[PDB]
Amino acid sequence: IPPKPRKILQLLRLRQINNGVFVKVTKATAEMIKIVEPWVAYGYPNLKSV
Amino acid sequence: IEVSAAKEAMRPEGTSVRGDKRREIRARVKKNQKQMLRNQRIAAEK
Amino acid sequence: GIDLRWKHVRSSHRKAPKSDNVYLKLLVKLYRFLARRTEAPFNKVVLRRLFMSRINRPPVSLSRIARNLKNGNEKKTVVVVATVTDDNRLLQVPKMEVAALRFTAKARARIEAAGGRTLTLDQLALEKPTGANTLLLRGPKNAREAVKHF
Amino acid sequence: RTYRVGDIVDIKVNGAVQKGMPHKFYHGKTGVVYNVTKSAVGVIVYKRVKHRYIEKRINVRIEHVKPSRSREDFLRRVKENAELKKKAKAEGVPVQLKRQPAMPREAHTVSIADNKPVTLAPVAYETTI
Amino acid sequence: MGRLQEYQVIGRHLPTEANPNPALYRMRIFAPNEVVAKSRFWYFLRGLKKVKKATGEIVSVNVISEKHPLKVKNFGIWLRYDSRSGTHNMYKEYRETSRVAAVEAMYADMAARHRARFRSIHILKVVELEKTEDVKRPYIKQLVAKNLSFPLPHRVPKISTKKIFSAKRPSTFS
RNA sequence: CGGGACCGAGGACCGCGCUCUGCAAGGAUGCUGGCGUAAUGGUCACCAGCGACCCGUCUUGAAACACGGACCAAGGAGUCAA
RNA sequence: GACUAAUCGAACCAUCUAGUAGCUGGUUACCGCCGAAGUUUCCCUCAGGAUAGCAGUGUCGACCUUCAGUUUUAUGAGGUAAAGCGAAUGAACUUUAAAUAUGUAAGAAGCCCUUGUUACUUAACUGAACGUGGGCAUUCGAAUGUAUCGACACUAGUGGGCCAUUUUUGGUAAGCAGAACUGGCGAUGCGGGAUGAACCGAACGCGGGGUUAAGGUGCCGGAGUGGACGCUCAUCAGACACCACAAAAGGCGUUAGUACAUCUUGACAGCAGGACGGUGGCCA
RNA sequence: GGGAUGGCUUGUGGCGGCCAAGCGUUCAUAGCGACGUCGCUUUGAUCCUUCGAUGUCGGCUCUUCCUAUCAUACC
Repeated sequence: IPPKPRKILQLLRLRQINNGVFVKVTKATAEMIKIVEPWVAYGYPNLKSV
Repeated sequence: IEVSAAKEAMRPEGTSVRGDKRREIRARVKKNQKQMLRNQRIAAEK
Repeated sequence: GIDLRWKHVRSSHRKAPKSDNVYLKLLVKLYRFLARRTEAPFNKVVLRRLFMSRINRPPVSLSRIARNLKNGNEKKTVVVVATVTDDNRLLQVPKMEVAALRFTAKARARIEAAGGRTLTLDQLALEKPTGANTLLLRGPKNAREAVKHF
Repeated sequence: RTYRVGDIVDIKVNGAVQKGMPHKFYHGKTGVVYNVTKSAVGVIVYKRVKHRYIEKRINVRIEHVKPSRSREDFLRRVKENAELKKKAKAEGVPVQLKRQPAMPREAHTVSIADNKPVTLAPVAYETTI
Repeated sequence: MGRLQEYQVIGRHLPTEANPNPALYRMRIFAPNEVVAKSRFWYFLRGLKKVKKATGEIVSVNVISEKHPLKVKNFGIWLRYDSRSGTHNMYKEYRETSRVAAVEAMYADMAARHRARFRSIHILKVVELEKTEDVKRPYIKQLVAKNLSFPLPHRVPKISTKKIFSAKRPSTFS
């Protein structure tokens, strides 16, 4: 993995495969997740999922 | 122009790296003309 | 696998004396109890200095103590976790109450002749178990031949 | 425009003089002036290799250097925060003094009455004819 | 390519001070789901009107269901597809009960006969052929013939793959 | 509301609780059968299924080449002083 | 350059002597905790050196201060696409404005105001620097993360190696050769590519259960002779192809299309018939 | 002490000009371009012009394979 996606995954606390986190959607977070898209799956969770 | 930090530290105040090549050229020309004048003086003596 | 760019760091300070002195072991037990069961920061600093090596406990002289006994400190109990030495350049020793790890013979004699008191650290623990009204003093750490050569 | 030691400048080689130039790396870079001459200025730039930054020093002719606006936003915000906080203390009401990132858009309704949508094919038929 | 649905996707450019009421653009997209439908919408809009996803918004996404899924229909599809030569026009016909079934049959057909994958195919028009005389292809014309009736010779009977051995030789007559 | 698998760490009480005479609530108990010995368990030899290059050295980036090794016992190489 | 006791371009014996080698070979129990590296910068090179960087043990200091191979915001570089020119003007047009990564900045350790001096500078007490005093804590002035601090001491290997993506500069008949970043390997096991330095998945304490990735499910072989619509018949098909052979190549193989054209005013294929006169046109 | 180019190759020249179906282009009419062609490289002659080993091949015996077929067979 290149160092910038590695750093973004570290700052998102996604250090192991099948780790999941909650993110509040701002532009400053959306661009980060857009960069690490070759490693993650994300979406909009409902109340049952939460 | 990339410049060495040590060379810029040793550089005199007010002078620039943009005149270094002209400095070396002036030095070489001065040495050559000194040799030429010595040859002229010896030939005049002969 | 887990990507851990940062590394967990093991402790880089002494947790126990390297010395095999039995009385120092008893002192360490006592101040472990005091620094666990009190809130006073004095006891924790004293315990840490009881752990330390000799280059980390430089001697404190009587002239250094007399310098720090000025300006409202004349009644505070002086606490040193190293050796207290005598300074023969200091002709007049003031009255002082000093608790130290050990004293030289001349330093103890001159303090008692000036009318002060010398204490061990366990007597200090008995009389001031929270370090109230004390002056904690260290000697010059970098005043060593090797440290000059660094 | 004369410069001073400590000023922040940008480096931009302009025109046909950027043809076969030996140092393409410093074009578009920004640094601090350490040395000033009449026709050229000395700039400290940092190049970041592996984990660490290293310092480079370059000499740039003045026509390829402009003063930079790196701290302009910070100074403007410091001044506006001071004056907004003074006004807030005068009026007895709190105010926002921190920037926030852009938020997701909220719910709204779009009318259709005068703005009927135009159906688009993947290729416009006007181009096909 | 997949269980497709037909979606009406309407989008617009984000309103500005100069343009408080931007124009709305509608497309019909065949897509497996809504995420793919909106992505295809922005792809085509970028190709046509130069409206980007970041500078626009989706106004509506709706499912367009077939009006009469129990009625057999003939469909004409005008498409363009990309190959090593370039872009080629093609008109083809499908006999189905819905537009989505016609489009799925088109995708499987283009894959089978020309190796054209999903992203190389642009669907331009899907029309229901109103009259029998509008059918052009002989492979649909033979199916719309009067009093159509055929037998089924040489039918392999359905035997479970878990029954390995049979005591009688099977027949291919029904 | 059924059907199946693997597991039972801890060892007085304390806690959060609940459907509160009590409980499925900070980790398994209750009932029953055969046997009480090579039956369980273990070691060795062998067959079977799957897995599995000969060690050490050297070289470079690595392999390959090359070198040493018939077998066993005992001996065998970072010591002492300033 | 023969012979001088199987010894001769300098005999044999003992000693100095355990002579020297930078070259070759070898260098002896176990477990645990960490763990690398290949022009960075300088020196006349090869028979070259240092050195940065990367590591480990000890400590000590308030382990205080927060910082960060990341986004956002302002502003540079890339104005480059794009829209319009019922805006002006005409990639070099612009109101506006790309994707990719990228530089600089984002606080109380800060921001200004005032006071004077100046040995700077300015026409200049003018800017700037130097100090002086004061105002600003009403929110400490983006997000996310933060067992990530600092300083010493001592010790060690490696410090112009291989492969690859991307970018860039040159080339060849074809090969390819330099740089820069990043990843991998040398130091590394496991699952799959039948097999294997460089491929794909995934990184490793000892076990039980569950679920997957890459890859697979006719047999070898765990899992489908699984479902839908088509295509293909090869005198060694094809099944991990992309490069070469190799062309605007050759095919009376087989399908799907596009364009032009003919057609009940009878097309296309045939069969029955016509195929004539000036005229044996001129020259040879 | 250290060592001991390769799915290459085959039958048809190079340089220069021209033509050229086509490819491009049709706010520029440039550029590429198979098939070809044209220039350079003794009336059956002369025999009075042999143009540089750094690179190494052989022979004997004997077996087998390829086909790119000299002979035998068919066409």
